[PDB]
Amino acid sequence: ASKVKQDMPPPGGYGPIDYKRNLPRRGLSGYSMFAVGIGTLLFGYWSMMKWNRERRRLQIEDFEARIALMP
Amino acid sequence: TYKFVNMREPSMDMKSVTDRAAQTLLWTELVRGLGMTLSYLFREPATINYPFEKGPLSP
Ligand SMILES: CCCCCCCC/C=C\CCCCCCCC(=O)O[C@H](COC(=O)CCCCCCC/C=C/CCCCCCCC)COP(=O)(O)OCCN
Repeated sequence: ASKVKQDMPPPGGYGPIDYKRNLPRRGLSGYSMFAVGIGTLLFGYWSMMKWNRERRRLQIEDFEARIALMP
Repeated sequence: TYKFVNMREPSMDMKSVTDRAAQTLLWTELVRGLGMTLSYLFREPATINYPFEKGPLSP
């Protein structure tokens, strides 16, 4: 009492197979990206402004010490 | 039936133009490809340790 056994799909078939493209958006807006860039530029400019003014004062102090020693 | 693989035209609204300009100036799709390669870096390699491991075979 043996029945035919063969490679067949299961009853009801197989599940759906995805084949469509699935490239998502996954990104901010151009406006927001440009805003972030401008903001970091401005923060950097402000920090460099203060630091370079301080460096100019330090250079003036060193030059004054040299002038005092020069004679 | 058939389908067109490249037949779409971009939207010309100011938001879309700015988004494309940001993609041009800020290399968005290039960074996306970088992210894909990094994802593969943190995945597990598919290499078997031959000759101590052998690939599958059949009768
Ligand atoms: C307050 C006022 C401030 C004023 C300053 C405002 C500036 C800020 C906004 C402007 C910034 C623009 C960014 C400048 C760089 C743009 C370069 C560019 O031209 O973009 C690409 C060109 O650049 C490229 O294509 C890159 C190709 C090579 C990419 C391979 C490596 C890049 C991926 C690695 C990411 C690099 C991350 C840099 C990290 C630096 C760390 C020190 C355009 O070329 P095409 O798309 O071919 O079209 C032009 C003709 N139709």
